[PDB]
Amino acid sequence: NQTTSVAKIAQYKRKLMDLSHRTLQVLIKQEIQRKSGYAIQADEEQLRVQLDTIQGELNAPTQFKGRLNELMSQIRMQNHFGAVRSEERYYIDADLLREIKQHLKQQQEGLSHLISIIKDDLEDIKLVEH
Amino acid sequence: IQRNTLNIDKLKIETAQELKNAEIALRTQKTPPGLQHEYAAPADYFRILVQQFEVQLQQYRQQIEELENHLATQANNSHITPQDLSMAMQKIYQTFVALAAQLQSIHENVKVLKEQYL
Amino acid sequence: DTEGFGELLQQAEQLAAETEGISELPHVERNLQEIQQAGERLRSRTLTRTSQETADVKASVLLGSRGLDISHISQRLESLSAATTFEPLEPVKDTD
Amino acid sequence: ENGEKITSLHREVEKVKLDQKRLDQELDFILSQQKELEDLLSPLEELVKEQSGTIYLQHADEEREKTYKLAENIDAQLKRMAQDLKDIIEHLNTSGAPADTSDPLQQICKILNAHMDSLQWIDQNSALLQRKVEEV
Amino acid sequence: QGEYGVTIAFLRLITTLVKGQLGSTQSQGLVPCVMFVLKEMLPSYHKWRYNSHGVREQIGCLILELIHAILNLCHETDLHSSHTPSLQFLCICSLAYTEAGQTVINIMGIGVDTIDMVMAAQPRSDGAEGQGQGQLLIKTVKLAFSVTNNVIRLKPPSNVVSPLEQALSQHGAHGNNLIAVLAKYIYHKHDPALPRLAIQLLKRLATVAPMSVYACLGNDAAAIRDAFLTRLQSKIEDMRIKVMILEFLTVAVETQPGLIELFLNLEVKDGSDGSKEFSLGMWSCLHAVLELIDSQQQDRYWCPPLLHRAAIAFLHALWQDRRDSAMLVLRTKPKFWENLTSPLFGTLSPPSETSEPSILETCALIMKIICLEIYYVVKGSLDQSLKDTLKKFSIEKRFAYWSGYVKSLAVHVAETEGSSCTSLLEYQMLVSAWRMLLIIATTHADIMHLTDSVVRRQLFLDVLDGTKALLLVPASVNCLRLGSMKCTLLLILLRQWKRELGSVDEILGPLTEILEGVLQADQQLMEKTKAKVFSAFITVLQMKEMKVSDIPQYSQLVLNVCETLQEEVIALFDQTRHSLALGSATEDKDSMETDDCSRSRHRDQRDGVCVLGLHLAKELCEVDEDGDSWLQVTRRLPILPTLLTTLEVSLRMKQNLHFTEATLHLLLTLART
Amino acid sequence: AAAAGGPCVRSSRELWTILLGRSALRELSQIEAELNKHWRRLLEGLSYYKPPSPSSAEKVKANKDVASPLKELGLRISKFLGLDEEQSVQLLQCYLQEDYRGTRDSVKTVLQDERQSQALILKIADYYYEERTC
Repeated sequence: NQTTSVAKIAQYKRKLMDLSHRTLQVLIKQEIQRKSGYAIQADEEQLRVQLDTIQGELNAPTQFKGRLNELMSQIRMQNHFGAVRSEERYYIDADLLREIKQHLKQQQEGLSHLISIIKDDLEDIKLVEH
Repeated sequence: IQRNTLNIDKLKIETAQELKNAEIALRTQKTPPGLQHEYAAPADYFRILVQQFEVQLQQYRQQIEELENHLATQANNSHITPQDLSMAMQKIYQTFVALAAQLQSIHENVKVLKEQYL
Repeated sequence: DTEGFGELLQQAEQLAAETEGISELPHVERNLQEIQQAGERLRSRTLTRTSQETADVKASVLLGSRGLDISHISQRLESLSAATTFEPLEPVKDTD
Repeated sequence: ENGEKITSLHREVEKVKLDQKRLDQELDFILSQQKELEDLLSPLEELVKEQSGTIYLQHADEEREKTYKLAENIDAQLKRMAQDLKDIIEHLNTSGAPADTSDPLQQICKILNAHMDSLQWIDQNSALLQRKVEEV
Repeated sequence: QGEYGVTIAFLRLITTLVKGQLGSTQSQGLVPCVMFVLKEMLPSYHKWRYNSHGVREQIGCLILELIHAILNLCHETDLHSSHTPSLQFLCICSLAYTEAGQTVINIMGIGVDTIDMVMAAQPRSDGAEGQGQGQLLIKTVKLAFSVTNNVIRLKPPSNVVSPLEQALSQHGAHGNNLIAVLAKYIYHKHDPALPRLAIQLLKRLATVAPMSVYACLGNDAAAIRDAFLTRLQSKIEDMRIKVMILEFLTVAVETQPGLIELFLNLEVKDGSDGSKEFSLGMWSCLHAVLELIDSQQQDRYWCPPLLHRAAIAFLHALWQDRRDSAMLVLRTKPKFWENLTSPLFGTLSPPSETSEPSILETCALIMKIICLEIYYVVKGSLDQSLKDTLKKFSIEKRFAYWSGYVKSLAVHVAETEGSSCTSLLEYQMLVSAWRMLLIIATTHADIMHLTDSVVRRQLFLDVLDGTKALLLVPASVNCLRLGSMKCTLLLILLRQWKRELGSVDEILGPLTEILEGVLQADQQLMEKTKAKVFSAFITVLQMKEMKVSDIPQYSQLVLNVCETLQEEVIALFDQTRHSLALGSATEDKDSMETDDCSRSRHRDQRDGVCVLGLHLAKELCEVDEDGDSWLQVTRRLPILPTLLTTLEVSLRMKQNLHFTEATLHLLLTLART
Repeated sequence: AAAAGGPCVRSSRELWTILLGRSALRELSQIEAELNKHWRRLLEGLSYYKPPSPSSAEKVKANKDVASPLKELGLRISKFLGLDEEQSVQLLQCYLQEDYRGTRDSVKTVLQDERQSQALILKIADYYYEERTC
């Protein structure tokens, strides 16, 4: 049922994406229709200057779209050669592993207390704010 | 199941703000044209949408720069040693002790505010 | 015994996933030298708010209120940085 | 001992068998909200198609359609670049893992990542709580 | 005025005076004229007034003809005279380190669409020598690429990127990406010299730029690929464009990963068994490489050998640099190994005729691909068309043909040192490839079908004579280097075939002649050869019981070995005495880096000339039944006192263990008589 | 198009590049063959390129081997250049083999963005003028 909820969520996020794009395609046309026959306004040239700037960074060959294709190149090469590097299996003693498990446990139980205190304090302070 | 909770109430907030976006389209169409110039809300929506694009582009720049940190060091990584592991445990523990010491120095101020106000 | 780290990892993924202010995008499984750097890139911000002259003291007050000594865990983390575990010199490998 | 352990474990189970039943009710509530959003949009989508027969008459109409269509293009590039980044991160994490997850070293290194995440949340939320202690 | 009649005359004058100083010391006399052109004229002439169109373009053309003349001066290398910088070096440094370089960049940055537009504007149909403004602009831009391609070739090796090399990789935030403009010259059809000089610069940015050439093409990258592929396929294209495209793709295997994926264009499929099938997709470069090597089209279109060479060099890099997703998709092609190996079934002219060196490289590179495939594809999964191709190579006796050729080619090199023998690098490549093929043909003899002991005995004797000819030229660093490489092969063949070399008499003579030439040559180069020759003699003496009657010139062989041992044991003695004067070295136990020089040679190694000389002296003492032949050599040399004095220090220090034991072994053999 | 083995009808600029000796072609017989093949274009001159016709328009519509957006742009090129509908679809295919500085699939979006479709018609006019010149 947990796995079925993950599948419901992954359907409903994709359905919100459809509906939000449809709201945007309605509002865009209603605004073009609302301002039709009027000159460009200061709000509207500001909106355009921000959109032209954003479209600049999205097209720039050393911003996002260049880097994302180079990351995908690097990962493919590293995986193609990494599967031919030669495992040096450091066997670690069962009792050094027993101590490392206890260290990580006490540190994780400690982290859990800090993550309590920050949530506890962040609802107490909301009760002074009201 | 708790990982479904946080994904559901996020999607509920997302869906409730998109219902509120589409109410601006329903109100704009219902407003007579002789008053449609008094209804700022479509321009407030487009300004907020651009501010959301500007924040998303900072987040998507950071994750590319964190991925380029990760691959630039993973390209040199040739084994894990026991020394890399001990020095990772030691550094995370020293960061844990330092952050517990900071949190004490905030949690005591939270108590002093609490005993001043309730 | 045989009850390994995967039980503790299952609780580690919980402590992260109950602190996730869920993003639009996933997180990266950092390699061990990014983990060493992420620790020190964070401690170098904590130690511009708290002086190390009081750090382990205030941490021991806060976590001692929950039953943790920091001194025994530090002296263990010193033995876990002196413990020269052994060298498995036998595996035949390679293609060159 | 086994009697009280089993009697605890069945209470532990029936709690989670209520929490899942909260999530199915909230999911099918979100489905109702997304259905209302669609029956609100669908009449607007058609009335705006009829009004799309209006003839543009100034260069200010042309440049205005281009401005608002640039936002529709940026939306359809950002919501793509999110999936393009997501496939990069999901392919990185699923190839940085050697083929035996029963290994203690992989299990320790993944514990140390989630500890580093826990600490990066503790840094950020201590740096939020202290600001509220500076705002009262 | 805006008019340049004296400037046009001056640039022609200085260009003629520089072109007239090929062969005199007066080159310093033009430095102020050349520096004035590089500093005052070159960075400024685009900022000047002009009254007439194309004059700016002719001034730039004449400045770049002067610079291209200076950058193609030869040096006759008198390595021993003056502290004065050459006119070429001053030009290189001025272009690498100043605005003079950025001007040559701005001229390459004009772009092909601007040339195409100027040629479309011209009121003419220019005859082939007519200096119309677009053909003049093509001359200026070709000269700019040619200047940059000479500056980057003639810069001394240094760990520093010059501002010229940096400004060839930098992204000007409000400018065209220069690498994308350099690559867009692939669209230029009106002169096939322009795209070649652009691709020749891209082949060097691929080996020196700190950023991916693929990212620097961005949204153009796939269209630029589709254009490069269309010219590589085109049956009317300049062959030298196809060679420069293939060699740019060779370097893209070596250094440009995302660019070689883009050009490989592998279309993946889901296998029924969870395996990823790969296939040659509609824009794979390998479709054109597979047409160029097809014998069943070479009977119809003569593929000229420098182009077959370039197609095979690209295939060699894909095997060197383990591009297995491409190699799998080539291993699955019908006739791949039949067509690929077809030049190894040819017949070459002798080395004393003008053979085309591209064919010698082609055969050397095919041999390297066969070596890499048989090394990686561990005794099983190798292709069946390759398995019967290696069998065909054995049945046609091609082992004995290529044996006789790599023998005569090594004699011809020893017969032509002292002339300026131009093809020596390709000769070294073929000798290197034949060495690699034969060491794999002993260890994988079952797969190579190399199981005839008569053919193995010929391969050994042709490697022996073919080593002797290169080690009897003690003045030639080239012959010594090739001879020490073949002596490494000879020693492997000797030990792996020490049951089929059924006579010893034929081996001892040429090994003494090899030793005596290896004693006439440099001690520091030939240490790593003296050891191989002593190791060969030990292995040969170990094959058969022999007497002093049976070893050619035994009393000189024992002398040559004893005199070499007295070099080695004195050098070991003082090495062990300087470690007794330099107190406290540290245990510097981390340094995981690879093969460079000058860290000191420990002479106490099992492979050391000293230690192999002691064991050779032992095997030679076990042949002199009364000891009277050896005692006539040690009645000359003080070698016993020398060995004992070094043994005495080695024992006191607990140093030199292999020498200490080998000395006691020689003494224990001597104590028998 | 480049997967159907039809006899591609060379540009006059490909022929020009060959007769200039700037190609790799060195066989007398290959220049003889391409001259005996094309001398009628050299004798038809500019009149090798012809005005629009309802018969050419009907063939272009009825042809199955040309994808619709290349017919629909070819008929726009025909009106814009005063050119025969079959020759306009040929000229478009020559430009999309010789000088289109994009991928075979950016051709899809350049046939869907009307501002890019108009910019492509103008580059094909300059290509028509180099063809007539050649």
